[PDB]
Amino acid sequence: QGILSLALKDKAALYSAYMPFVKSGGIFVPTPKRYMLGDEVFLLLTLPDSSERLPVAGKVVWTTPAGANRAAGIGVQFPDGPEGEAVRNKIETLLAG
Amino acid sequence: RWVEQLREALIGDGFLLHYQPVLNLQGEPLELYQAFLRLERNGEMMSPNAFMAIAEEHDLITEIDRWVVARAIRQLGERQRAGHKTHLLVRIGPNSFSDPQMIDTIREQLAVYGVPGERLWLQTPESKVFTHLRNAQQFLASVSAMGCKVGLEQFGSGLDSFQLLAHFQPAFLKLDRSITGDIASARESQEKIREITSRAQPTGILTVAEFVADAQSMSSFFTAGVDYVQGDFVAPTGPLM
Ligand SMILES: Nc1nc2c(ncn2[C@@H]2O[C@@H]3COP(=O)(O)O[C@H]4[C@@H](O)[C@H](n5cnc6c(=O)[nH]c(N)nc65)O[C@@H]4COP(=O)(O)O[C@H]3[C@H]2O)c(=O)[nH]1
Repeated sequence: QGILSLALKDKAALYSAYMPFVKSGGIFVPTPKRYMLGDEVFLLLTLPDSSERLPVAGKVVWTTPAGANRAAGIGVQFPDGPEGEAVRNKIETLLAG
Repeated sequence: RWVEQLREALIGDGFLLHYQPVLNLQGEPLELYQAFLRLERNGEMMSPNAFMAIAEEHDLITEIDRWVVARAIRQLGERQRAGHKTHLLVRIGPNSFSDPQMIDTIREQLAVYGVPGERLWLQTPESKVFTHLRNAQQFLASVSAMGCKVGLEQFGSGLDSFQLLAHFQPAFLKLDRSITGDIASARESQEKIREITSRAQPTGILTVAEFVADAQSMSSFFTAGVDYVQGDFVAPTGPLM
């Protein structure tokens, strides 16, 4: 419903959650709600480091139904620009180790 | 015989097209949609954004370009047999400016379905057109001879925009969002949109404002003289029609 929240607990969960083959980088967010492609959502992310929530205003570029695998959700591509490079960097420099 | 070609028909999922209706304002009424590429796969849907990077490094870019324009002409064909006369805006990468197979496809397809060229509107980013002026200029020439309309998207915020217009002389323009999001409150945008709007009309270049989400914006575009508008506030994107 516009405002989504995703908290990850460890490099592994972030590894399976972090989509890197996307443009500005992406993160898969589990939701049983019906989001359509292009949706501009606001995701409050929390990485394995600290419990600080990072603001991410992205677009829905991937939808899943959890059919006949992987929970059902949406893939949010990070905002083009500085604020995207920030979340994408924080993540890469985390999974790297 | 037929059998082997029939067995082929057992077609699965892959690329398909969704559409966004483009509405009237100052312009002439006409069934106009923008086609957006998509990829269906065992339940999931994908925006090109999620796969154009891998395409970019293997250069499927041009083939997926041709596939799109062809499916466009096709859809344009069915909508005619159904007696509709629909127009379609298709995004096209500069990679297709030099590609010959693109012209040939547009020509073949366009004839296959007996659809006039005026029904196909090819849009390309302004930024890419002057980095590739020549190839872009001959693509315009070739395509225009079949009757297709070519225009510039993301047009308006550069130091040499107005001079491209006089030079490239496109059929239409899709105003940059850097000018379109602001209009309800930005004086700079309100004037710039009018500046662009006044250089287009005398020649008949169609103006388009995309990603529109307000009533205010709608009203500001109308007055400024925009011919068409797209966005969530106007209409969603889907297979619809
Ligand atoms: N709810 C909502 N959603 C919005 C809004 N603004 C944009 N979006 C969504 O975000 C995506 C980005 O569109 P784009 O900026 O034109 O960026 C395009 C474009 O760069 C690329 N692309 C797709 N087809 C082609 C093509 O044939 N040629 C080229 N060169 N690029 C293409 O893929 C991207 C994806 O396009 P789409 O699939 O249509 O998915 C769109 C759209 O559904 C909004 O205000 N509200």
